Amino acid sequence: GSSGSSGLESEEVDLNAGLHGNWTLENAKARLNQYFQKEKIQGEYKYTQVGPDHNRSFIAEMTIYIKQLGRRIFAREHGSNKKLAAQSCALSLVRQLYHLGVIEAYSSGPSSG
Repeated sequence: GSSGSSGLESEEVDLNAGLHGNWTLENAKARLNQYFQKEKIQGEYKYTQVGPDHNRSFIAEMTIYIKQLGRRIFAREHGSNKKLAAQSCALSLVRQLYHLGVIEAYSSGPSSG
Protein backbone atom coordinates (compact mmCIF):
# COMPACT_ATOMS: atom_id res chain seq x y z
CA GLY A 1 0.00 0.00 0.00
CA SER A 2 2.09 2.85 1.35
CA SER A 3 -0.19 5.33 -0.39
CA GLY A 4 0.77 8.93 -1.05
CA SER A 5 -0.49 12.42 -1.78
CA SER A 6 0.59 15.85 -2.98
CA GLY A 7 -0.60 19.44 -3.07
CA LEU A 8 -0.57 20.72 0.49
CA GLU A 9 -0.99 24.40 1.25
CA SER A 10 0.10 24.92 4.84
CA GLU A 11 0.36 28.63 4.12
CA GLU A 12 -3.21 29.70 4.75
CA VAL A 13 -3.91 31.52 8.00
CA ASP A 14 -6.37 34.24 8.91
CA LEU A 15 -6.80 36.72 11.74
CA ASN A 16 -10.39 37.80 12.29
CA ALA A 17 -11.81 35.87 9.36
CA GLY A 18 -10.93 32.87 11.50
CA LEU A 19 -13.28 34.14 14.18
CA HIS A 20 -15.98 35.53 11.92
CA GLY A 21 -16.50 32.28 10.05
CA ASN A 22 -17.03 32.12 6.31
CA TRP A 23 -20.16 30.01 6.50
CA THR A 24 -22.55 31.08 3.77
CA LEU A 25 -26.02 29.61 3.39
CA GLU A 26 -24.45 27.91 0.39
CA ASN A 27 -21.34 26.67 2.15
CA ALA A 28 -23.21 25.55 5.25
CA LYS A 29 -25.53 23.61 2.97
CA ALA A 30 -22.82 21.77 1.05
CA ARG A 31 -20.72 21.45 4.18
CA LEU A 32 -23.65 19.75 5.87
CA ASN A 33 -23.89 17.24 3.05
CA GLN A 34 -20.12 17.01 3.20
CA TYR A 35 -20.21 16.15 6.88
CA PHE A 36 -22.66 13.38 6.08
CA GLN A 37 -20.49 12.22 3.21
CA LYS A 38 -17.21 12.16 5.10
CA GLU A 39 -18.70 10.53 8.18
CA LYS A 40 -20.96 8.59 5.85
CA ILE A 41 -23.87 9.73 7.99
CA GLN A 42 -27.39 10.06 6.63
CA GLY A 43 -29.59 13.10 7.07
CA GLU A 44 -32.32 14.74 5.02
CA TYR A 45 -34.65 17.71 5.28
CA LYS A 46 -38.30 17.80 6.28
CA TYR A 47 -40.22 20.23 4.11
CA THR A 48 -43.57 21.23 5.55
CA GLN A 49 -45.87 23.11 3.20
CA VAL A 50 -47.89 25.77 4.98
CA GLY A 51 -50.14 28.67 4.06
CA PRO A 52 -52.35 28.86 0.96
CA ASP A 53 -51.24 27.73 -2.48
CA HIS A 54 -51.27 31.26 -3.84
CA ASN A 55 -48.76 31.92 -1.09
CA ARG A 56 -47.34 28.83 0.57
CA SER A 57 -44.02 27.97 2.18
CA PHE A 58 -42.16 24.72 2.68
CA ILE A 59 -40.87 24.63 6.24
CA ALA A 60 -37.59 22.79 5.81
CA GLU A 61 -36.66 21.23 9.14
CA MET A 62 -33.66 19.05 9.85
CA THR A 63 -32.28 17.34 12.94
CA ILE A 64 -28.91 15.73 13.53
CA TYR A 65 -27.25 14.08 16.51
CA ILE A 66 -23.61 14.33 17.48
CA LYS A 67 -22.15 11.39 19.38
CA GLN A 68 -18.82 13.14 19.82
CA LEU A 69 -20.85 15.65 21.79
CA GLY A 70 -23.51 13.36 23.21
CA ARG A 71 -26.27 15.69 22.08
CA ARG A 72 -28.22 16.65 18.98
CA ILE A 73 -29.17 19.86 17.23
CA PHE A 74 -32.46 20.54 15.49
CA ALA A 75 -33.48 23.13 12.92
CA ARG A 76 -36.71 24.36 11.37
CA GLU A 77 -36.85 27.30 9.00
CA HIS A 78 -39.38 28.55 6.47
CA GLY A 79 -37.43 29.37 3.33
CA SER A 80 -39.01 30.05 -0.05
CA ASN A 81 -38.13 27.01 -2.13
CA LYS A 82 -36.96 23.59 -1.02
CA LYS A 83 -33.49 24.89 -1.81
CA LEU A 84 -33.74 28.06 0.25
CA ALA A 85 -35.57 26.50 3.18
CA ALA A 86 -33.04 23.69 3.02
CA GLN A 87 -30.08 26.05 2.92
CA SER A 88 -31.30 28.00 5.92
CA CYS A 89 -31.96 24.71 7.68
CA ALA A 90 -28.44 23.51 6.95
CA LEU A 91 -26.76 26.76 7.94
CA SER A 92 -28.92 26.35 11.02
CA LEU A 93 -27.31 23.06 11.98
CA VAL A 94 -23.97 24.33 10.74
CA ARG A 95 -24.02 27.41 12.94
CA GLN A 96 -24.95 25.19 15.85
CA LEU A 97 -22.28 22.64 15.02
CA TYR A 98 -19.68 25.39 14.99
CA HIS A 99 -21.18 26.57 18.25
CA LEU A 100 -21.07 23.25 20.07
CA GLY A 101 -17.65 22.55 18.59
CA VAL A 102 -17.97 20.11 15.71
CA ILE A 103 -17.10 22.07 12.59
CA GLU A 104 -14.54 24.80 12.05
CA ALA A 105 -14.51 28.20 10.39
CA TYR A 106 -14.27 28.00 6.62
CA SER A 107 -11.39 29.18 4.46
CA SER A 108 -13.41 30.02 1.37
CA GLY A 109 -10.55 31.43 -0.66
CA PRO A 110 -7.20 32.84 0.49
CA SER A 111 -8.84 35.00 3.12
CA SER A 112 -10.48 38.32 2.30
CA GLY A 113 -8.36 41.36 3.07
